[PDB]
This record gives sequence, C-alpha cells and structure tokens, in this order.
Amino acid sequence: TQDLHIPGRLDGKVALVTGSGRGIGAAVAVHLGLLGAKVVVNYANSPTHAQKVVDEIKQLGSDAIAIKADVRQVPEIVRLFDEAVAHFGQLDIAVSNSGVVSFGHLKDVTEEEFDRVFSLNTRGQFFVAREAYKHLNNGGRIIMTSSNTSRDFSVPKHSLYSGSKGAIDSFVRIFSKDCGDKKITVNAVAPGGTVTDMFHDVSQHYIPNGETYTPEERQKMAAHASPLHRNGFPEDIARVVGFLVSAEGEWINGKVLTVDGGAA
Amino acid sequence: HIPGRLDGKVALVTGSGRGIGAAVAVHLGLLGAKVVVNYANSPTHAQKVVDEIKQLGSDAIAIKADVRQVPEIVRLFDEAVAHFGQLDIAVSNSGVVSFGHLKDVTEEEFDRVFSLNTRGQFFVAREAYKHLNNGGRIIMTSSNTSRDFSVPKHSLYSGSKGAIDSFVRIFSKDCGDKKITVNAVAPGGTVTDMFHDVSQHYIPNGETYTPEERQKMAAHASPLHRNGFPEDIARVVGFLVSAEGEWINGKVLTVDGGAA
Amino acid sequence: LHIPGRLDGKVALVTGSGRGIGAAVAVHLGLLGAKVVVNYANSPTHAQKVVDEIKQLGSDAIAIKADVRQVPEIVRLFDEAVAHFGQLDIAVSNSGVVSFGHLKDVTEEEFDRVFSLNTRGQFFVAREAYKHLNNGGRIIMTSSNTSRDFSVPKHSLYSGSKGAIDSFVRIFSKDCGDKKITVNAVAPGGTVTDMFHDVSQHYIPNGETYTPEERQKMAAHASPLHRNGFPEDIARVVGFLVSAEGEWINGKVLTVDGGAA
Amino acid sequence: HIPGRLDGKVALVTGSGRGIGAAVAVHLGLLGAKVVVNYANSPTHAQKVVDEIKQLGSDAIAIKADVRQVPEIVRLFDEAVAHFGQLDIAVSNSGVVSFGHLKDVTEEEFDRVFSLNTRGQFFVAREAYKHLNNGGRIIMTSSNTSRDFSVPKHSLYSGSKGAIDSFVRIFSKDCGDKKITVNAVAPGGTVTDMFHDVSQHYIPNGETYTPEERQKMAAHASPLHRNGFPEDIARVVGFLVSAEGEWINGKVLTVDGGAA
Ligand SMILES: NC(=O)c1ccc[n+]([C@@H]2O[C@H](COP(=O)([O-])OP(=O)(O)OC[C@H]3O[C@@H](n4cnc5c(N)ncnc54)[C@H](OP(=O)(O)O)[C@@H]3O)[C@@H](O)[C@H]2O)c1
Ligand SMILES: NC(=O)c1ccc[n+]([C@@H]2O[C@H](COP(=O)([O-])OP(=O)(O)OC[C@H]3O[C@@H](n4cnc5c(N)ncnc54)[C@H](OP(=O)(O)O)[C@@H]3O)[C@@H](O)[C@H]2O)c1
Ligand SMILES: NC(=O)c1ccc[n+]([C@@H]2O[C@H](COP(=O)([O-])OP(=O)(O)OC[C@H]3O[C@@H](n4cnc5c(N)ncnc54)[C@H](OP(=O)(O)O)[C@@H]3O)[C@@H](O)[C@H]2O)c1
Ligand SMILES: NC(=O)c1ccc[n+]([C@@H]2O[C@H](COP(=O)([O-])OP(=O)(O)OC[C@H]3O[C@@H](n4cnc5c(N)ncnc54)[C@H](OP(=O)(O)O)[C@@H]3O)[C@@H](O)[C@H]2O)c1
Ligand SMILES: Cc1cc(O)c2c(c1)C(=O)c1cc(O)cc(O)c1C2=O
Ligand SMILES: Cc1cc(O)c2c(c1)C(=O)c1cc(O)cc(O)c1C2=O
Ligand SMILES: Cc1cc(O)c2c(c1)C(=O)c1cc(O)cc(O)c1C2=O
Ligand SMILES: Cc1cc(O)c2c(c1)C(=O)c1cc(O)cc(O)c1C2=O
Repeated sequence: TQDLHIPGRLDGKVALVTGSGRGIGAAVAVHLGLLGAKVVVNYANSPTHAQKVVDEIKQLGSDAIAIKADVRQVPEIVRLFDEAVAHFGQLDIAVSNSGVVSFGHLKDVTEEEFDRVFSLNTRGQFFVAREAYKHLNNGGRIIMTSSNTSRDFSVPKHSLYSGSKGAIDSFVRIFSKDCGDKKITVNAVAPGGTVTDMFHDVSQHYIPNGETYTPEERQKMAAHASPLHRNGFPEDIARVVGFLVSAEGEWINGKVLTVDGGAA
Repeated sequence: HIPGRLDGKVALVTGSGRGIGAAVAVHLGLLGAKVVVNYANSPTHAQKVVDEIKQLGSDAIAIKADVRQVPEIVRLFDEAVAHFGQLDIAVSNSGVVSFGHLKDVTEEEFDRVFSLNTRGQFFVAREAYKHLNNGGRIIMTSSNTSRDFSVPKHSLYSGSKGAIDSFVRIFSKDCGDKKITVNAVAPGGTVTDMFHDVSQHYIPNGETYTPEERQKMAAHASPLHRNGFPEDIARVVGFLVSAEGEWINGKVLTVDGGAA
Repeated sequence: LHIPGRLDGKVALVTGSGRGIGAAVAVHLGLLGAKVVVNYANSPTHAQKVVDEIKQLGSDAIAIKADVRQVPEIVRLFDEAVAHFGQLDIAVSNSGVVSFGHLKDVTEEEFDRVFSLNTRGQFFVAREAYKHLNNGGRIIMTSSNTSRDFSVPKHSLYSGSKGAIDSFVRIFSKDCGDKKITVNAVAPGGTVTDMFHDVSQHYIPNGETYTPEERQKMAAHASPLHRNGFPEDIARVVGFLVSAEGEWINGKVLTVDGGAA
Repeated sequence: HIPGRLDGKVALVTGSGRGIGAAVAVHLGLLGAKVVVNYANSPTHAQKVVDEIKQLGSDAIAIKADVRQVPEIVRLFDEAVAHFGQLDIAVSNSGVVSFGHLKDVTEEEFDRVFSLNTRGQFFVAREAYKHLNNGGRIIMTSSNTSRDFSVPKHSLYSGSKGAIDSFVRIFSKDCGDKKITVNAVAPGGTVTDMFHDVSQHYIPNGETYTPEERQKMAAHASPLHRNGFPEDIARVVGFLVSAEGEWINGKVLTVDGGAA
C-alpha cells in the first residue's frame, strides 16, 4: 500500500518524433515528455513551432532538442537519427508522423502529385522505420502514422492519399517480424478527423457539401462523426501513442489502431 | 488525475476469479478502481482476487452469477451498483473454448459455447449499458481466432467470438447516447488453464509434445519469443477503460505480441 | 464457343429459396444447369412458382418444407434431397431474418429468434451439407455488409448474427477440405426484397418520414453505380463461387453491394 | 448474351507475355474479348500469347510499353484504342517481387518495386479510366501478403500491394461517374517464375529443397492440397470483368484456395 501505481512512464527513455513542430506530432512529442521521455523534435519548415514544443517539454520537467530534417531525403533521415543518438546517448522510441494530404479525382492526378505524396507519406516513413531499427536500443518502439482513410472510410477523390497510408498498414505487420530480432515492437495509429492545420486545409473535401460551409461549421459537422459528439484532437492520438510506446503496450505488436472516437 | 488511473471509478469483470479476468480485476484495482469480482464456479479464487485488490489499497467484492442466465446478469449488475453506489466500467471476460470438426459438432456443444461466449456477453453489455454512469466503458472479449487465425476444428469457438467483433462496432453507436465507449480485446495464446487445456489443438501434432514443450513452442509464435500472459491483456484493458483511451471506440484490439 | 460456369449434372439445395435472394439463387443455378431443391418454411405457393420457373428453363426442381431453426428438420431436408436427386453437390445457406433495436431494448426472445435461424441454423445447414455433399462440392453461407463493412445504429443483434458466419466460413474451409468442398459466404448490401422493404426506414436517416418507394430510390445512391442491389446481383456471385472455375475462392466472404458507401 | 462471355469487348492486360497476365489474356480471349497483350521485356512470349488468342478464334495484338514510364502507359492506351477502336476492360497485372530485412532495403530497391507495383499500377488505372467506355472494368493486382499473410523480410513488396487495396476502394467511387467497376485480385502462391524465384523465402530452411520440392510443399498451404495456377486467377478476373460481376465493386478478392 506504500506504493501508488503510476502506469505507462517513459523515464530514462529517449523518443524521436518526425514532424513534431505542429499538429499530431507536436501533441505526441509533448505527451512523451509528460510521461518522462527526453524528446527529439523534428521539423522541415516550422522552426518557430518546433521551438515552442521543445520549450513546452522542458517546462513540464523533461529535456528536448529540435533537429531540422526533410524526411523525403534518406540522407537527412540518416543524419536526424545519427544526431539524435549523438545528443542523448541512445534512442528507445521512434514515431514516424510527418505527412501531407492530397485530394484529386483519379483522372486529374499527376506524376508530380503522386511523387509529392508518396515520397513523404510512404517512402519517407519506410526509411524513418529503417533508420529507427538501425539506431534503437533492444526493447524499443517504432510507431508509424496511417489514417482511417486506408481501410475504414472511402472518401471520393482521396485515392492517392488513401493508398499512401494503406502501404503503411502492410509495412507495420511485416516490420514487427523483422524488428523482433531486437525485441522492438512496431505499430501504426490511424487517426480519424483530428483538428490540426491539415484538418482545416481539407475539411471541405470530407463533408458532403463542404465548400458551401465555413471552417468553424465544417469542424462542428465533423464532431457528429463520432457517437461521442466531439472532434478528435491531437492529444486523443498522442494518448494512444503513449500507451503503445510504454513497457505495458508490448503485447500490441504489428497492429494498426484506428483512433477516431468510433466515427461513422 | 494521474494519467492512466481509475481513482473514484467502479469496475465489474465477469469470470475474474481466475485467468485473464483475475489479471484484469487486479490491474483495475492497482489503477485505483473498486472492483466487483464475478465468478460462477470459483468462489475461493474470487475471494483471493478480492483480498489481493484490498491489499494493494482499493476495495472489491465477489458476486456469484452464472452469466449464461440473463436473470443472474441483471442481479449481478443490480448488486454491484447497490454495493458500490455506481458502476463506470464493465468487462465481459467469461468464456469457454471448444474444438471439433464441423461434422462432429452437436446441438448441445453449439449451445454450451454460444450461451456463454456470445449470448452471455451480449446481455452483459445490455445490463452494463443500463447501469453504467455517463462517460463509462464496456469491454468485451473476442479472440485472434475470430478473424486473424484460421485453426482447423475451431469453427464453433471462432464464430462465437466473430459475433462479438460485430457487436462492439454497433454497441459503440448505441452506447454513445451515454458517452460510453465499447471495445473488444482479442487475445492470442495467453497462459491460463484454457491455454493448457487446448494448446495440443493449436500446435501441429500437439498431442505428440508435453505441456511445457507446447508452451515453449507457442512462445516462438511471437517475434518477441515469449508467451502472452494475463497481465499483457490486463494492461490493454486498463488503457481502454482509462480517460486516456476514450478515442479508441468501437474497435477490436488484437493483443498477441504480433503472433504468426 | 466456350460456355463458362455451367452446373450440368450437379444438384443444388438453397435454404429459403421460395422468395427474395434465395429464389434468385435457385433460378440462377437452374439456368446454369443444376437441378435444385427449393426449401421453404412458410411460403409453399412462392416455392412452387420457383420450381415451375426452373422446370420451364429446362432443369428439374422440387420444393421441400423444412424450418431450418430445427436441426432435425435440417437433417430431414438433406436426407430428402439426396433421396430424390441421388446426390448433392451444392448447398446454399440463405434463410435469415432481420432485427432492429437499441441494445437496451433487446430481449432474450428477440436474441433467440435471430440467432436460432441466422447463426445456429446456418451452422447446422453447413454441418449436414458437409455430411451429404459429393467430394468437390460447394457450401455457401449468407452474411451481410452489416457484419464488418457498415455500422448501422440499433442493428447490433443482426450484425453479430452475421459476423459469426464470417468466422465460420474461414474455419469450415479448413475442415471441409478433407472432401475438397470449398466454403464461402456472400455478404449482400441493400438488395430489393421483402426484407429490404420491411426495414429500409431503419437504414436511411429519418427513414420513417419517407415512402417505401422513396426509401428504395435513396438506397440506390449508396452505390457509385447509382442503382439498387437486386437478388440477381447476389445470385450471379453465388453462381461463380459454386462453379468449377470458382474453386480457388475458398474460405472467403465476398461483399456484394455495388461499392456502397 | 451468353452468361459470363465478353463478346464484342476489348481488353488490355499489362505484363501478359507470361505468368498470370498471359493466363488472364488467353482467358479473356476464350470468353470472346479482343486482347491487347502488353510486355516490356518478353516480345517472343507476347507473340505466342497473341497467336494462342487468334488460334482460339478471337483477335489480339502485342504492344511494348514499360509501365514504370507514365508516357509509355499513355502511348499503350492510345495505341490500344487506335487499333481496336475502343477499350472496355483494363487489367493492371505487371509486378516484381522483393525480399530483404527492413535494415537491408536500399533507396534503389524501394524505387524498383514501388515504381512498377504501386506507381505504375496507379497510372495504368488513370489511363484506363481516361480511355475506357462507360460500363467498363478496371482490375488491379494485389497479393495475400498485403493483409492476410505476414512473411518475414517481405515488407517492401507487401506495402507495394497494400497501397493497391486502398486505391481500388476509392477508385470505385471516382470511376462510378463512367459506371466503371474497379476491383483487385490478391493471389496467393501461384505457379509462375515469381513463385519459383522466392518459394525458398516462404519455407523454413527453404534454400535446402529443390524447386519442384518447394512447389510440392506449397501445395499443402491449401486445404484442397494443390498449388494455385495462373488459370485459377484468370477465371476470377473473367467473372469480375463480365456483366455478371458488376455488383462486386471496390473489393479485393483473395484467390489462394483457402491457404493457411
Ligand atoms: N489531421 C487529421 O485529421 C489526420 C487524419 C489521419 C491521419 N493524419 C496523419 O497524421 C499525421 C500528422 O497530421 P497533422 O494533422 O498533424 O498534419 P499537419 O498539421 O499538416 O502537420 C504536418 C507535419 O508534418 C511535418 N512535415 C511536413 N513535411 C515534412 C518533411 N518534408 N519532412 C519532415 N516533416 C515534415 C510538418 O513539419 P513542418 O511544418 O516543419 O514542415 C508538420 O509538423 C500525418 O501523417 C497525417 O497524414 C492526420
Ligand atoms: N487464454 C487464451 O489463450 C485466450 C485467447 C483468446 C481469448 N481468450 C478469451 O479470454 C477470456 C478468458 O479466458 P481465460 O483464459 O482466462 O479462460 P479460463 O482460464 O478458462 O477462465 C475462464 C473464466 O470464465 C469464467 N466462467 C466460466 N463459466 C462461467 C459462467 N457460466 N458464468 C460466469 N463466468 C464464467 C470462469 O469462472 P468460474 O471458474 O467461476 O467458472 C473463469 O473466470 C475468454 O472469453 C476466452 O475465450 C483466451
Ligand atoms: N435484402 C437485403 O438487403 C439483405 C442484405 C444483406 C443480407 N441479407 C440476407 O440474405 C438472406 C435472404 O434475405 P432476403 O432479403 O431474401 O430475405 P426475405 O425477403 O425476408 O426472404 C427470407 C427467406 O428466408 C426464408 N425463411 C425464413 N424463415 C425460415 C425458416 N425458419 N426456415 C427456412 N427458411 C426460412 C423465407 O422462406 P419462407 O417465406 O418460406 O419462410 C424466405 O425465403 C438473409 O440471410 C438476409 O439476412 C439480405
Ligand atoms: N505467387 C504469385 O505468382 C503471385 C502472388 C501474388 C501476387 N502476384 C502478382 O501477380 C502479378 C503477376 O505476377 P506473376 O507471377 O505472373 O509474375 P511474373 O511471372 O514474374 O511475371 C511478371 C510480369 O510482369 C511484367 N513486367 C515486368 N516489368 C514490367 C514493366 N516494366 N512493364 C510492363 N510489364 C512488366 C512481365 O513482362 P516482361 O517479361 O515483358 O517484362 C511479366 O509479364 C504481379 O503483380 C505479382 O505481384 C503474384
Ligand atoms: C469527418 C472528417 C473531417 C476531416 O476534416 C478529416 C477527416 C474526417 C479524416 O478522416 C482525415 C483523415 C486524414 O488522414 C487526414 C485528414 O486531414 C482528415 C480530415 O481532415
Ligand atoms: C499458439 C497458441 C497456443 C494456444 O494454446 C492458444 C492460442 C495460440 C490461441 O490463439 C488461443 C485463442 C483463444 O481464444 C483461446 C485459446 O485457448 C487459445 C490457445 O490456447
Ligand atoms: C441503404 C440500405 C437500405 C436497406 O433497406 C438495407 C441495407 C442498406 C442493408 O445493407 C441491408 C443488409 C441486410 O443484411 C438486410 C437488409 O434488410 C438490409 C436493408 O434492408
Ligand atoms: C505458400 C507460398 C509459396 C510461395 O512461393 C509464394 C506464396 C505462398 C505467396 O503468397 C506469394 C505472394 C506473392 O504476392 C508473390 C509471390 O511470389 C508469392 C510466392 O512465391
């Protein structure tokens, strides 16, 4: 009785999160800090935001650094991971989060748009996993980021993006087998509509007559997707990531968790 | 509010005198919940789980109820709420395993399995919905045999759990009117007396090996080269029934260490 | 000139083939050359119309009354089928009932009404099919796009009754391989039948506020092909699965809903 | 109209000089389609397929196009329509396999696989949609490794095909504006040079055994105790691309004989 159980702590662990200056990655980075991890905050374009995330993690009593790395470029992924281990001594947790959204009828999709989406969402994530396996401590954690659009929800004009995430679901199942030789688990989270810069950029494409409504209105209509009648927020996703990368999440391995509040 | 804790909440777990249910009950108590430990046949083991939850500093009571009988399910939930004043979390765990070729399955055997595994769980969820506080949690128990793994001579049991996977998806819609989340956990091979009872039927030529050899060979199913244990399942249930698990709703989480 | 997918010299049994999807399946298998056992429990005149259409097409059929909630009636149905045609190659488990209600309102009686036919009934139709079929035969079971693909409010009991079927067919394919029998399910979307008309109000948002005909027209927009599902759509897939050419689809649930959203 | 026939239709199959593509091409011709036989490397095999289809009484032409190159996909579809006047059915079949632990996968190997299996298939679907008559058919080619079977060291290929499963579901929505259905076939182990190239990677100590011995062992994956053959896949494609297949739309059909 002299012990109150504190579940899911990451004290003594080092995490890296791709694209953690903003949106879901930021909330993952802060949540892992809150749980006791030291955090490598990665950005490509948003150093102002990355600084605020670093400051937020230091403020709640952990440590953090920001490292610029364009995760479309494999040489920059190698450097990101090399710099992470040089700075903190080790790496236990890698969360592949960076991504871009796209909308377009099949007939209008160009080579350039296909390559813009796959280079980050699919190829970038793959090589983030590759470098994570190669740098992680035994018993570590790899997380990849999919979407409820890969399998559960079928949105018109969303083929390119949906396919970029469907690849991820397949990678994590096989990666769990390969990464077993270091006792590293590999899982994905597949968020539903989560209120971020990305959400506001494209919510008109998910709502039936979306272009005809205001952003605030589209957010309210998205809140009725869930039988809980609220939006998904970045912290909702971060909480699941925190469970999977904890010691206690070990027996969830090679799985894609859909985190959408039960959306219809 | 410590993240992941259940302080001030009340939980009920069917079949928590032993196996996975016992691990779930102790874990929810460890997280700060008061626990109703249901048993049908194992009163002594149930009291030991109660005494363990009290020793780690929470409260618990054992209530006898055969969850094949819907009137006993109603009475179990009525007595839970009467004792602790409220219920926030209901975990439907009780189940039985069965093996046999389609051609050999009797009406008696179909009824034995579906009455507990499927009908029983359905009416546990029904009484949970009716008794639970707003913002509460329902967990049902499936199996990685429902969808992920196709074992010969396992059709009755696999189908009994496949029904659960469908129930949770729709239950999340119905139960949203009380902001209750509904999920299932689908364990893989988890070391309990159920596991040891049928490990021969899951290992190729399993009758040919010893019980310890069957457990070692199951260990290699996971890329992590260990068996699943009741605690592994309990930890996932604990997360789902916490405030922090709210955005997992209407899902089946397969908890098998990445088994092949 | 190659004629694919024929069933000449084969014998098929379809449960609940007097009306709706079952009737379309029975007529389709007859058109492809199978002799057909038309099962009914309550609709003898409907069943005789189906037998008459199959004979008109150039095949042979009989109607056999059997309530497939009752395992003894299932045993008799299969014994009578083999006694009459000499053999059985194809068993299609189709009989079902729909149900709607919030979890909180579902009674023991309604749970038992639905599972006894939809789940237990189908299970024992498969059992007696395995025991009576020729080597190299076919079992088809009927699921629903509501088991996994769509999640409809107040539809838990029915959706679960069909999710059990999906698990059964996967494991049945293993057990039934020792007679080279393949086992699959079809999972229809909204298919225009008596059942469809009975419950379309519960699938369409504020369905009670529209006519049965209006509800049908609204369901036609679920598919990107902008038409309803019909019994024939489902019969066509069952016909491919029970053909020689369908052999390499085994242990699968095929969702047949025209791509519905 | 004869049930299941394609009289008066024109089909195009990528990679139809050999393997599964060749069986698809001959099967669509046997059913009454005129067939465009695409190859990139196998002109003499493509001509043998063309001569087979002419011999059974249909018409065919072989067209060289590397479907890694989107401008060559455009030209393939342009030349198909210019030759037969129309296109009704497009089967995206070309693919390559890859094995390697995640730690060993290069940029060059990722691009080799995704450029053909994922990007190439996507742009074949794009050009099919732009060239097809209303009421047409697109088929893409996945694998049972994308979802059903998790083979070690198979991540790059499995992911290449997992993208396909997502493409077909959304393509079915976009292509509905021309009443074109879009489906994938996901073969299991199917006896071709691809099968033989990696059957050692799907068997423990596989590198020991002979190729014929590995094929005999694979035949026991199915409860039907035979291998899958290209014809097994071609018959499913023939059904999906027929008038009678219309109500299967946006789906991935796993065609593996019930493999475990
Ligand atoms: N929001 C949703 O509803 C939703 C739903 C399902 C899935 N997702 C997925 O969840 C993940 C995050 O989404 P979000 O909503 O947070 O997106 P967001 O708000 O758009 O943020 C995108 C993040 O990705 C980073 N990023 C972009 N390009 C990068 C590059 N080349 N290299 C490294 N990092 C890069 C950005 O960093 P910089 O600003 O520094 O470039 C930014 O941190 C994505 O993978 C997305 O596909 C989101
Ligand atoms: N172990 C595995 O590998 C595995 C894998 C997948 C799924 N599961 C599932 O996980 C759940 C628990 O399995 P387990 O391994 O812990 O099995 P177990 O050790 O056999 O325990 C069975 C539990 O069910 C209870 N129970 C049995 N009949 C009951 C009744 N009529 N009313 C109320 N409770 C009843 C038992 O209580 P009494 O002794 O008091 O009867 C006992 O607590 C089951 O639903 C099982 O199907 C287990
Ligand atoms: N229509 C849809 O949208 C849809 C969608 C998905 C799945 N399904 C499923 O497809 C199957 C056929 O549905 P439907 O639309 O054709 O339904 P229906 O129009 O309601 O016809 C029901 C059939 O089931 C027979 N039946 C009922 N009780 C029976 C019993 N005790 N024993 C034997 N047969 C019995 C009926 O024969 P009697 O009249 O002789 O009793 C009748 O032929 C069902 O399993 C249904 O769940 C339908
Ligand atoms: N067990 C299996 O066989 C199996 C299982 C699951 C899925 N699959 C899939 O089924 C499909 C066919 O496989 P298969 O077994 O028949 O393989 P295969 O025997 O190796 O045949 C490969 C085919 O792809 C064509 N191809 C290769 N590169 C090409 C390019 N750049 N442009 C156009 N075409 C090209 C080849 O033509 P050229 O010789 O002219 O280059 C050949 O026709 C593939 O998508 C594969 O992933 C196969
Ligand atoms: C109801 C709804 C509204 C949205 O704005 C999104 C989504 C859902 C959604 O599922 C989604 C998934 C995704 O991978 C990226 C997104 O930007 C999204 C969204 O933006
Ligand atoms: C490799 C292995 C060995 C086993 O004994 C089991 C399993 C797997 C398994 O998946 C399983 C599922 C289940 O629902 C009940 C069980 O008793 C089990 C098992 O017993
Ligand atoms: C849009 C829509 C309208 C309907 O009437 C049904 C359905 C869908 C549907 O999916 C369905 C499934 C089923 O198993 C039985 C039904 O009666 C149905 C339906 O009746
Ligand atoms: C039992 C078995 C043996 C094999 O050789 C293969 C497979 C299965 C298999 O599934 C497979 C899938 C695939 O997409 C490509 C392949 O070359 C294959 C295979 O080669």
